[PDB]
Amino acid sequence: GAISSVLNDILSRLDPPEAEVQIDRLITGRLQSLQTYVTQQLIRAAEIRASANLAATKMSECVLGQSKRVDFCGKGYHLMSFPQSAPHGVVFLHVTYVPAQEKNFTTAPAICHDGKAHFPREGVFVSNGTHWFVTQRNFYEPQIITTDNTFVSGNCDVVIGIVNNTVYDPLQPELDS
Amino acid sequence: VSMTKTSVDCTMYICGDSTECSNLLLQYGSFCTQLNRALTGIAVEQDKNTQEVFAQVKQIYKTPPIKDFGGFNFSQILPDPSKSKRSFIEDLLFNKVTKFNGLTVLPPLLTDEMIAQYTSALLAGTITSGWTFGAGAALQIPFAMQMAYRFNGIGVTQNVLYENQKLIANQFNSAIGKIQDSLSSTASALGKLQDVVNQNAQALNTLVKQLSSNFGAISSVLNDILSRLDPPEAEVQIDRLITGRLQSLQTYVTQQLIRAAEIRASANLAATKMSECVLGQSKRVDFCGKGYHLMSFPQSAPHGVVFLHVTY
Amino acid sequence: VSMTKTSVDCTMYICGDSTECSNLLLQYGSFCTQLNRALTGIAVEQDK
Amino acid sequence: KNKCVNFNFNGLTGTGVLTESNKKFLPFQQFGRDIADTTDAVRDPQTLEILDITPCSFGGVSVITPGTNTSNQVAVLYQDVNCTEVNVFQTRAGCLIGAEHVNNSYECDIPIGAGICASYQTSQSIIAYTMSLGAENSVAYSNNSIAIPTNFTISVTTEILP
Amino acid sequence: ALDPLSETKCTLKSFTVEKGIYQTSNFRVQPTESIVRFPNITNLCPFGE
Repeated sequence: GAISSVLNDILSRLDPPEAEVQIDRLITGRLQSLQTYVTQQLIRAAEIRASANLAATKMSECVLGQSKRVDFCGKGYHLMSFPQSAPHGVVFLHVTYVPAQEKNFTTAPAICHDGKAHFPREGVFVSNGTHWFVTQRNFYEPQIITTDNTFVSGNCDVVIGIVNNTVYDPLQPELDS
Repeated sequence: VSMTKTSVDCTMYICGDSTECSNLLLQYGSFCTQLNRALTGIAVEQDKNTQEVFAQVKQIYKTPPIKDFGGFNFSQILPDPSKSKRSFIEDLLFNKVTKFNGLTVLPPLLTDEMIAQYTSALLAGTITSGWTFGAGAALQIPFAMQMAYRFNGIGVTQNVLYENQKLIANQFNSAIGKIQDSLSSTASALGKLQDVVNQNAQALNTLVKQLSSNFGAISSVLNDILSRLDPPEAEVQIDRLITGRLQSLQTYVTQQLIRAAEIRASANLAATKMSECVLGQSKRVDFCGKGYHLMSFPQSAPHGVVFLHVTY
Repeated sequence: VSMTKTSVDCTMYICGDSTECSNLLLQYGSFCTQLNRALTGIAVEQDK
Repeated sequence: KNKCVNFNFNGLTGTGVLTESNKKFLPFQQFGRDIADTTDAVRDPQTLEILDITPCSFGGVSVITPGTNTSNQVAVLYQDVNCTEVNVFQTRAGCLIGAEHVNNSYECDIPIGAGICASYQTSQSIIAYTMSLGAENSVAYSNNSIAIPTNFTISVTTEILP
Repeated sequence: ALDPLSETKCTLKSFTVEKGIYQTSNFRVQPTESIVRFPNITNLCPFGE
C-alpha cells in the first residue's frame, strides 16, 4: 500500500511530516508477513511435535521391545524395528511376519475321548483327511494330540458340532512295555 | 476423521467483479498466494486422512451367502445391497447429523458409497476371517473359533464360550438393540461429530458476513465506493476495506488449521484405533472403551467414524 | 493435563469505558464474536 | 434467462444468472437472502413471478497430468460447473474435458474426487473411470474347514516419520 | 499462458512435475448484457390536464 518498498527511498524523497504515513504502511505490512510466518510455522511444528510423540513411541516400544499391537509398526506381526538416520527425520526397518501360502484343512472345535470335552490349550485342531492333529494359527505343524496340550472341561453334550477322537496318551505304552 | 473441504479464494472474496481492486490487491505481496496454497494443503490432508484410516486392506471382501455366524444377528451391521448400500445402523448415523462469494466447497475423494464398501469389507474380514486379514492373507476361519483366542489374550479360559453358546447369543444380540434405541431417541451420543459441524457451520457463515462490515471504510460494498467517490479519492477507502478483509481471511485460515490440528491428531488416532482394535487384539485396558477388549465393529459416519466396541 | 481458564473479553479490553469506541468497534462486524467464541471453546476443552 | 447477466435494481447491484424458481414471496416483500447475507432470489417488478439469482460459471482451473518423462497429454477439469455452460465426462467436482469414460474399473493412480480417478495407460490416453477399492475376493465361510499357512515370508517394510 | 500443461510448471516454478492435480487458475465468465430490472409505468404525471 505504500509508494515504495525501500525504506531509504521514502525518507530521501518525501518530507518527514509526509514520509511517516508511508513508512508505517511498510512496518504494518511487513509485520503481518511475519505474523503469517510465525502462525504457519508453529502449526506445522505442532504436527512435527505430534510426530515427535509418535516417533519416540516407535523407538521405545517397537525398536526396544516386541509389541503385540497388530498393524501399529507395519503390516504383519512385528518383531523388531531397525531405525536409521535421516535428515530431520527417521527411517525405520520393520521386520514383520507375513505368510505366503495356505492350505484348507478340516478342523474341529473339540474332541471326545470317553465323554468329556477336550479343549486345546494353545492352537486349534486340524486334520489331513485321515488323522486329527493340533497346530497353532500362525504355522502348521503335525503335532500328536496328547493330554499335556489339551484341557479337560465339561462334557460332550453341550458343545454343538463336536467329533470323536482317541487321545494319544504317552503313559499307556510306557507302562505296558 | 475428516472435515469439510472448504477452499476460500481471495480473488472473488475481496475483489469480486472489479478491475481496479486487483491492482490494489497484488501490491500487498503474496498474501493471497500463501492463503490459497494453505487451504489447498488442507484438501490434500483431507484426502489422505480418509485413505490412511479407512483404506487399510488392499482387497475388498464381499458378504458370504451363509448367514449362520454362530446364531448371532449380524444383519444390522451388514449393509443392505437392495437399499445406496446402507444398513439400519448407518441410516441412523446419517440422518442425525446437523456461500458462493469465493467459497469453493469441494467434494471428498470417497463418497458415502465408498465408505460403505470399506465397511462391508472390514466387517466381512473381521467376522469370516478374524484378525489375519490385516496382518496378511485372510484365513478362512469361522467366527466361533476366532473368539477362543480372544479370551486367552485377557486371561479367560476358552471353556466359557463353548459351554455358554446360547447365553452369549441372548446377551450380545440384546446389546445391539440398546445402541439403536439410544441413537434414535436422542442425538446426545453423536456430539463428537456435531461439534465438527458447529465449528464449520459457524465458520463458513461468519466469513461471508464480514463482507457487510464497514472495516473502517465509508461503505461495505466495493461497487458502492467506486461508483460514488473519485478514483484519486476512493483509494483511501478501498485500501481500508481490503486490509480489513485481509485480517478476516488471516483469522479464518488460522481457525481452519488449529481446529483441524485436533482432527489431524484424531485422524492419526483413528488410523491407530482401526488398525489395532478392529484389525487385531490388544491387551491395553480401556483403549476400546470401558471393559476388556474382544473385538470392534466400525461403521460409516459423516466426516468421522463410529466404533461399535464389544467389551467383556 | 489442564490449563488456567482465562477469558479475555474484547469489550472491556478494547473499548473499556468509552462511548465513541463502541461506534467504531461495530464497524468490524463480529470480530469480537470470533475472539469470544475462540476463548469459550478453550473453556469447554479445559473441562474435558 | 439462463445467462450470466448484470441485473440493475433500484437498491441492489450485482451480477448473476436468472432462472425459474419454486419459491413464493410475500406480496409486499421484494428481496430474498441466504443465511450468511447472500441475495439469491428477488421478485420481478414487472411480472409477479419468482426468479432466483444463480451465481455464474465460476470454478478453479485444475488439470490432470502425468510425469514429464512419460508423455504430455492432459485433461482439463473445470470445477463447480457442468458440461453445458462451458472426451466429455461429468463428475461431482465439475466437468472433465480430455478424458475418456471407461466402464472398466482400474487402480486409482491419480485421484480426482468423489470416487473418480484417472490414469495414463495404453493407444495411450488419459481415461476416466470409477476407482477400485480393492481386488475382487470372497472369504469362503466354513464351519469345518480352516486355512493355516505352511510357508512364510519375512518382509522388511520401510516406515518414514519426521 | 499457452496450455494447461504449462500452468502446472509455472505454478511450482519447476519443470519436473510429478503426477497429481494442482490448482492453476480460476474460470470467469464475462457478463455479455446488463439488464436493468425496473417496474413498469406506475403512474404518469398529469401533463394532459
